[PDB]
Amino acid sequence: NHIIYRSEELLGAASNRYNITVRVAKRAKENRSEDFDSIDDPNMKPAIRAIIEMSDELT
Amino acid sequence: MTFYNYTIDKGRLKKLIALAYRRYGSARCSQLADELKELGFRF
Amino acid sequence: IPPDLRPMVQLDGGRFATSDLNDLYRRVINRNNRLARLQEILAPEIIVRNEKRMLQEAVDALIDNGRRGRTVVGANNRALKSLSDIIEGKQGRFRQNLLGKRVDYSGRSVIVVGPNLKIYQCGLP
Repeated sequence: NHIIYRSEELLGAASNRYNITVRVAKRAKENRSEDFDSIDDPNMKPAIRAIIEMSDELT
Repeated sequence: MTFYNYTIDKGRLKKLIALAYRRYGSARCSQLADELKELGFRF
Repeated sequence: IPPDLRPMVQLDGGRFATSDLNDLYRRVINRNNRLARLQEILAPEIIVRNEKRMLQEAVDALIDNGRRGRTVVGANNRALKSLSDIIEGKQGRFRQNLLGKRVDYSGRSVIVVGPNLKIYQCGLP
């Protein structure tokens, strides 16, 4: 339930709701390409981790 | 906060949801509607 | 038109399934070859004149059936679908295959109520 709070605080503080979506998708693609090894966890998807990291840099 | 010492109908619930979508956001508003949903079902 | 856009497939049972564009092209080619045959052997002008009018009506039915004269029909008096009929309507190319499509990775089922289940969550079988 924290990921919808982070998504709401990431959308509310963005200058454009359509540019922040493309930036989250680009960071999620980088997170998926950098974690290409199989040592991972199913509860932390690349898009969820990108939203978490971008909300943590947002503060 | 506001106490609301009266009888609750559909329009006043809509007013409360519209007020919660002014200072809290979408997710807290949906959580409030979820709690009001389960309270109304129980009673 | 290319032949894979007017396909001729065979059904299980031996019967062939054809498209209506092949009959119109067949009429155009038949009347064209008969007109060349009549002009070769110097037929009278009342016969060559009726053959040119029939070729004229054959090209018009291929492009837009029933636009000018009698509508060319098929087996059960159903009108043949033409080059403008495959694009011009709500069953044409635009409204049935370009602005809306059937998609992969999809399904459907009946819906039931979901109490004791949150918002942003659906119960998927």
